[PDB]
Amino acid sequence: GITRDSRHKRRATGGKKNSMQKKKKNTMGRQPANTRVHDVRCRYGIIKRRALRLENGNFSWVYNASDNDFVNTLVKGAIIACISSRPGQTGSVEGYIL
Amino acid sequence: ARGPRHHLKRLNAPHHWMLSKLGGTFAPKPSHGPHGMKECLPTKRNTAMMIGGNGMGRVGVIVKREVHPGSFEIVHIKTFTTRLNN
Amino acid sequence: GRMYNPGRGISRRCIPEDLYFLMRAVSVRHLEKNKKDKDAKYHLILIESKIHRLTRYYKSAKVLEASFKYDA
Amino acid sequence: GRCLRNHSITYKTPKVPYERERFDAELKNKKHMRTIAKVML
Amino acid sequence: ARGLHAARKMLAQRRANKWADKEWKKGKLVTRYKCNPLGTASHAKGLETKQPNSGIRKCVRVRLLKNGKKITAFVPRDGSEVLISGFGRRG
Amino acid sequence: EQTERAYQKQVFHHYHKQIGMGFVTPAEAIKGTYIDKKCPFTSDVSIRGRTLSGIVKSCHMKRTIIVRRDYFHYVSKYQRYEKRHKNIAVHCSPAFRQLKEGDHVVIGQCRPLSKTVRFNVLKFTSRGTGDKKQFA
Amino acid sequence: VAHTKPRSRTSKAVHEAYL
Amino acid sequence: VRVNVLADALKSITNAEKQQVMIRPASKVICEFLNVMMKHQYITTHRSGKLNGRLNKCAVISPRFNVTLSEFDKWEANLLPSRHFGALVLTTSYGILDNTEARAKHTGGRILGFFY
RNA sequence: AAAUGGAUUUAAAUCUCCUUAUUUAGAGGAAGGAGAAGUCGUAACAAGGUUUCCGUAGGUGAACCUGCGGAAGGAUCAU
RNA sequence: ACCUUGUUCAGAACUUAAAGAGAAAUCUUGAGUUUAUGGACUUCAGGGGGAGUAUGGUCACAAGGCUGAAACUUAAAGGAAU
RNA sequence: AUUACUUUGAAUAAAAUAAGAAAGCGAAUAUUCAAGCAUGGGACAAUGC
RNA sequence: AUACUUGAGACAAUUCAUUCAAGUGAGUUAGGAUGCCACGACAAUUGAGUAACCAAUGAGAAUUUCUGAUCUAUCAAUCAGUUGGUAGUAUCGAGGACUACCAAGAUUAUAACGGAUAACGAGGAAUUGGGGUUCGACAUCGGAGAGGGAGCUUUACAGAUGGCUACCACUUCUAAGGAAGGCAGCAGGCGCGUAAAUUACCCACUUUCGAAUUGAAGAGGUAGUGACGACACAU
Ligand SMILES: NC[C@@H]1O[C@H](O[C@H]2[C@@H](O)[C@H](O[C@@H]3[C@@H](O)[C@H](N)C[C@H](N)[C@H]3O[C@H]3O[C@H](CO)[C@@H](O)[C@H](O)[C@H]3N)O[C@@H]2CO)[C@H](N)[C@@H](O)[C@@H]1O
Repeated sequence: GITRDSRHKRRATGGKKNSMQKKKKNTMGRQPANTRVHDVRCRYGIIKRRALRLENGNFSWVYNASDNDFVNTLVKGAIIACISSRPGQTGSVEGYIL
Repeated sequence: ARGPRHHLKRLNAPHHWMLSKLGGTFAPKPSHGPHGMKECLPTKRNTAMMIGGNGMGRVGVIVKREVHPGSFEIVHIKTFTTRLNN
Repeated sequence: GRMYNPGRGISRRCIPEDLYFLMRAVSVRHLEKNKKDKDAKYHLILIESKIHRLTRYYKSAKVLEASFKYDA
Repeated sequence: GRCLRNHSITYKTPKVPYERERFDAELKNKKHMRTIAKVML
Repeated sequence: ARGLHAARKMLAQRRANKWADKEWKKGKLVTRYKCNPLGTASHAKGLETKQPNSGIRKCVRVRLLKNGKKITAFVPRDGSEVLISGFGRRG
Repeated sequence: EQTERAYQKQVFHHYHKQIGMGFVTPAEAIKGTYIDKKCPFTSDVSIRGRTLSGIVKSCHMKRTIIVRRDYFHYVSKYQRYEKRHKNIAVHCSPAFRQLKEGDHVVIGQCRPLSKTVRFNVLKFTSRGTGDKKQFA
Repeated sequence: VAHTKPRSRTSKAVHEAYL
Repeated sequence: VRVNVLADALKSITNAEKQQVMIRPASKVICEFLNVMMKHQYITTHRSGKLNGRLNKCAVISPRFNVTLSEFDKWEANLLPSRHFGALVLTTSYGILDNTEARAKHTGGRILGFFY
């Protein structure tokens, strides 16, 4: 479904690119499972730990810089302490005390 | 290509394998291992040895070694010039 | 030869400001009372192009700062 | 291309079809290095 | 222009002047695909003289299978689906 | 510099490295307070093989400028050249402040930084003023 | 006198300046 | 307007020899062009100051085409009356020479003109 | 862990206005070209019998004619 | 000052040429210095018709101007001199 | 000071081209330009100083 | 069961926060240390097999830097995710690839944007005194496609179609309830057109795949038609 190639974008001059092929699997995108833990079989057989939702979290010693709407999704750099891991990729929430 | 290639064409085979152009449509594909496809075989192409460019098959001793931080470095041998990897 | 006329004079000294003196441009812009003088109007354009050629030259020589723009 | 085997032409017909000074001189049937010499000279 | 850096104009100048060529233009603009009864093809299957010569030229009218246009065709010899292939002069 | 929604921070936090083949880290890079993740000298972006130059065409973009290159294209038939130009967007770190339109800049190739930006300013030389002192 | 840097090092600029 | 002094100079020489000659503007290329034409014997004012039956025609070539060493054969075959008579004039990295020493100095460059 | 419900994503297929190419069209037509001997005139080529031609305007079965201004490619290199 | 002479420039021309050029008429202050082919730049032309016509675009109140084909047709059309 | 230019190299799939009855098979076999890299030169050039 | 698991003989690599820090033109870099999380063995294997990690194969795959394409102005202005910035998401991974906020930016007469092709590109071919003009689907390299789009599965690699799913358009069997299929693979039939061959045999060459020296291969070789062409050669 979601592709990540630049065959559908325009040029620096504003030109519209013309199709010469179809969507190829190497440009796969995936639906962003927002972390409000699953596993995804990525390319080359490695596994991605998709944390659908999660509440506990390791930390070491209320605001989203990107989208205020996210304020209770869990993303990197979110303030709750500031999350430092990628929960949607690694599958766990690791953060640090501000 | 959907995946890694397996067959090999006679024409596409490396030159120094000395394969003819009419013997057969295909050439033996070298398996992966300690030596590359174009650096192995399944002057006619300290003292050193040239394994790479035009100097392949030449023996001799180095005089000096210019270095260019941009791209590569050059080795001069008793005289002919070539890159380090050769 | 001459810049605009086809005359080719060679009057010269023989060794053994100018932009200011071309604004002639004001002294004919005379066109107020004589609105039918098409000879003056054609010669007004010629003198103006002399200014812009000199204006463009002095800027690149840094004689004039490049904000200069002669108007009426 | 069409074939891996090589081929060549072993003759060339003359430019002018009919010229008497050639019909007599040439008379089973009527079926390189000079330039090579030239290029080095 | 003749100077060493004026390769843009002479390249541009030649492209413009080529269109004056009657023979060259006929082979590039779109008439060999809509105005030529033969198209670009060699043959085509289908179904009184000038002032100082007197007589009658026997001829034939033919409707082409593909285009459908009607053309006048000569008969080859004395006393002589049809295949038609041009004449000595091209077009 | 903390004028955005996130607490901007450096890349190697505990910083200034130096670029490679015969370059000098500009003075403003060390003492400057600017936080730039794409700065060649104060980040983890490097300069690989290619290295070009040109004049700066536009200095309106935020932390980015446009370099213009002029060259020639020999044409076989006429044995003559024709003037040609190519414009490339180059990321410019705040380590250069006096940089303005019309200056000559040595650039280097880095990793893809945007849809069009793929290069980084390395060393700049100023020129005469083109009547408009337009800076980054 | 360098190989043929600013115009303050060129020959007739410096050899006049030397003069 | 006067674009090339060399072009004006050589046309002044040819018309005189066809009919001494005078060249009003003198450059660094005009004179040292003649030193080639004099070592082949063909020739005996604060403002860029101002013939023996042998010169046939001397002319310049419009824009000075860079000449490779391999390209020498094409230019001589075009601009020279034979393979033994004329002489090109080349401006190269080692001064203004002709097709003889520029073939021996092992260099190429731009072409000025010729003389038969 | 199967049927099934629901919400996203990607979206075939279809409908409505609008953007390029290819085709059918009669009153209504309107041009051009080609074909020995068909009509009406004399327009041009001689000063072609009103010198010719160009622009423009008007009239006229048709060539064309007339007015204004040019040109000689004029029938004057000349008082 | 006006007229008579010399000298050197600018301008409109004219006369001769056994020379140069051209197909020739002619040109010579170029239409010379061009197959011994290159001083700088711009514009235009590609057998004769169809045709400065159609379509399209645009300017004008209009007449019209500017830009401008193709189908098809034909062995000549044309130049200077005898 | 760069660039252009120029000289050498490096590096450069085969087939084919040319080359050491059409064919076939180890040629130094040389290409193969437009770019790009290194290099000796700075006469003619362009860019600011 | 070397299918699927648990289980022990005892680590390896992921994330995170801090710190010490030598190659390379160039790294808070390989690497070491501290605490945490995650994952967790070398088949409970068979007469060779297996897990995790490191390196090579790998100049390879994939993205990407620079330069280079035919005709057209009766195409002159074009672009709003458009150009950049921050922060996240998603990805094997860079990046407006995407989402939220911020800015007004990007290209163009050195031809942008748009239009046409009877346009797959290159190595090459035809012809040439030099210069050039025309062709290149088609041996080999790269690209793209499997009637048209689209969405997926499995895997190390596919947006696979001699795999699936739905729609459009067709093809086929049917006991009438239902059912499959994708020749632009090799032969071969129609239609089209001026214009193009056998419904042949075999893995013996070259090579590939497989639990493997054996099996298979319309790849490949052999045979058939074959005044496309080329070389020698009767009368
Ligand atoms: N070419 C188109 C135009 O034709 C016009 O006229 C055309 C006709 O009106 C003219 O006709 C001529 C006629 O003038 C003359 N007085 C008598 C002659 N018989 C006719 O002749 C014409 O028509 C006859 C009809 O049978 C044909 O056979 C003959 O071939 C043809 N030339 O001949 C021309 C050709 O058809 C103009 N004459 C001409 O200038 C213009 O170009």
